Amino acid sequence: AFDSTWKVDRSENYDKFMEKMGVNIVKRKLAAHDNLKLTITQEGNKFTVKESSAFRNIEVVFELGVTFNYNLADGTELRGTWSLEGNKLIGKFKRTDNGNELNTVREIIGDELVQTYVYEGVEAKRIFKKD
Repeated sequence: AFDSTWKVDRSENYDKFMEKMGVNIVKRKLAAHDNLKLTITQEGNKFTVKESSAFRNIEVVFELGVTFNYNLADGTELRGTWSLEGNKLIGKFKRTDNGNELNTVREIIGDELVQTYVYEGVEAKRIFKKD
């Protein structure tokens, strides 16, 4: 099926990681308690990845090997690509303030939508579940 509401189940080094997005303390004092999700809904070989948080709902559409903008609610810019291979996604992003890459990655296992993030270094993981 892989077309669903998902929502955050767990997260790990998620504040460590946000600290190292060069977010700032008080973002985190709510990231603490903001949570994160998807409404994912693939279509003809494409991905409507409606990704969202207490910060703000983001529509992140892509069709396969496509580049685009993404922006935090605080006031940050970030752009990235996505593509689909072996029923799992491989994505990548980059600040344009720092000037660094971030390396996201999505996958649907266990009727559960894992994600994982890498900021210059720092592997976070986040795991989601259906709804």
